[PDB]
Amino acid sequence: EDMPVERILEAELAVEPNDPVTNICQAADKQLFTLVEWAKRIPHFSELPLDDQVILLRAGWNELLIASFSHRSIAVKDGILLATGLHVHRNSAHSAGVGAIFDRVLTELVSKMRDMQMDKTELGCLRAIVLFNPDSKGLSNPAEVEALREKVYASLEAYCKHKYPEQPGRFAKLLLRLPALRSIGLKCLEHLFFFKLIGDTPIDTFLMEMLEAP
Amino acid sequence: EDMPVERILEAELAVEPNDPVTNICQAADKQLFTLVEWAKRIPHFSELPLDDQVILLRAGWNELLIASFSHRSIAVKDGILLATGLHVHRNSAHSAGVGAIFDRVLTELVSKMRDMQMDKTELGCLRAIVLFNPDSKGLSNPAEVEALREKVYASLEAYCKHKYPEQPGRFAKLLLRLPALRSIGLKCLEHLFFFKLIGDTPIDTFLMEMLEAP
Amino acid sequence: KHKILHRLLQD
Amino acid sequence: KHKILHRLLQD
Ligand SMILES: CCC1=C(CCC(C)C)/C(=C/C(C)CCCC(C)CC(=O)O)CCC1
Ligand SMILES: CCC1=C(CCC(C)C)/C(=C/C(C)CCCC(C)CC(=O)O)CCC1
Repeated sequence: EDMPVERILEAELAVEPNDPVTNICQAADKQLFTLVEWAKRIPHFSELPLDDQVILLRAGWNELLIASFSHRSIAVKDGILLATGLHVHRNSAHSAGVGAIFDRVLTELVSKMRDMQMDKTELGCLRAIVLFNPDSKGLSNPAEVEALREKVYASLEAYCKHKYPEQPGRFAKLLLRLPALRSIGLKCLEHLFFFKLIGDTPIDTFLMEMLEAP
Repeated sequence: EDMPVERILEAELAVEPNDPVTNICQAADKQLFTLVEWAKRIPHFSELPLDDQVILLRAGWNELLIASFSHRSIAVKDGILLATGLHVHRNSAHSAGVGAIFDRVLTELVSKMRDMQMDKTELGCLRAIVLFNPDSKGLSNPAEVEALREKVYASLEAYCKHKYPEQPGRFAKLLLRLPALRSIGLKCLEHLFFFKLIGDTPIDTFLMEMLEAP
Repeated sequence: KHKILHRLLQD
Repeated sequence: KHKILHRLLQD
């Protein structure tokens, strides 16, 4: 009841016009600020209590950020395009020791988004569905968050079926990337925790704050 | 093109008519055999090359087994009903040291399946969609597996909309438990690997074989 | 806890 | 590798 795909697309278009791992971390810290402004632009997000806004962003920042640069890298050959305006080629990631996860991002995400020509509007929604995760621990009123999530995927199914009539199974195909994203998101965090432990790899204040407890 | 929800329901009805953790492992080993017979009953699964049948079961056995006993525990108060015919109450799991994951299963899975009265047919399909994971490494023809997955969720959306007209968003609600399942599945395996390392907790041959490489 | 995040959200 | 699983599937 008041979750138009138009406002969602606007949040998306408004936020985005030497050790590959270090460059990746610098970019993630950078994107963390933008993600806050993005969320604020998502209908009804700001009306939730500040504590739930914090929970939702702390719970999904990683998947949210992985979906973005994946879709951003759709035109790239074998690598992702970082927000810092830097490209990380498959081989670069391989010789830095993170080839496995990088390959999972190329195969399970970038490639699939490309094969189905996922559009910016569809992305925005998938990210909005991820933001509104009713399963986040701590939520003061999870049912409310579940309501928002339902309005989002209702508008998405509406956008689909109407924009891609020839494709009756497009709605599901889009939601079915969510298990992959969650999986790749958990693996990426593990790496982030290891890098922190190791002591190498500079980690900026906002990215560091995300690795705090809980 | 030939993936009737009826055959799926039949696979489901055909397979299922002191240390809580040890009892849980005994049950999992038990269910691993049944899961093989279940898969065989899923349309077109058996027509795939033996190597892809192995990959698919090794890749999803955990989520597949977690969905089953979760839905089986829908009527239980605060605990799950194991296939060995044994109940594991929330407190029992808590005093064994695995309360966190157990709580995530009760909240993110059992509870949700109960709130929406998910039926055996709907379960069968969600498990069939999980079985047919095109993202599994090693697949000789992933596109083929992707085809099967699309036929399954097409029949499911058909079953829904037709069996629950009043609920236009039921199809999505069902697929949206998949990210949770994948997440809880990864956490459960970590525990299984730790139990193995520790040396305590008896682990039977079939469950042990699942923890092999890759 | 979560200093930065809170500040960015209030603004 | 995967002895048990293979046997159960062939049968
Ligand atoms: C190499 C593992 C790793 C990743 C995933 C890198 C991915 C490109 C495979 C990380 C993922 C996150 C959460 C950061 C992503 C933010 C970026 C790159 C921002 C952007 O450029 O859009 C950070 C911690 C280390
Ligand atoms: C306690 C963590 C753990 C779990 C999850 C237990 C769950 C009930 C919270 C495990 C999950 C799996 C994959 C086994 C499930 C099989 C069962 C219980 C079979 C059944 O009874 O249906 C096994 C390894 C250890």
